[PDB]
Amino acid sequence: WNRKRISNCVADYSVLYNLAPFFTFKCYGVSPTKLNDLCFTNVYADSFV
Amino acid sequence: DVVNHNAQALNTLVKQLSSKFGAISSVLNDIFSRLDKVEAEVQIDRLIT
Amino acid sequence: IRGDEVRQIAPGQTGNIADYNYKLPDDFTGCVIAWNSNKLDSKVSGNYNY
Repeated sequence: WNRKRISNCVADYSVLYNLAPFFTFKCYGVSPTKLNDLCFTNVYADSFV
Repeated sequence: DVVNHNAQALNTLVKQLSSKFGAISSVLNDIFSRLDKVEAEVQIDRLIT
Repeated sequence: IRGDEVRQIAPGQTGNIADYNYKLPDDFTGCVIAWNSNKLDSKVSGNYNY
């Protein structure tokens, strides 16, 4: 459960939408198509295989 | 009592706007910002009702 | 369209094709149809027409 912390960032999601290796965008509680308009306090990432 | 009932009903009507009525948020703009038009309308129909 | 991006065709979506190429309205009534085309569009050493 190695969790990566995102605090000081400009979260540009054009990487997430304009690159080839992406399959599913299963978002709960928020729409993925409007993620570039909001702001967040702290973002946490769990990146496993 | 005539003064107090008319004050109390208005206070209840004001305080009822913080209720969610089963929606995700009682704030009107947050549902519009966090969701697209497919489910924002069905989430805000509960608030309007 | 490249297969991993075929989910980009929906009312209210963003991305390369969904923004710069083909925008669907939010009140869209219709159907979206997609099928694999390895027999025709995929050519030897790359099909550069698309």
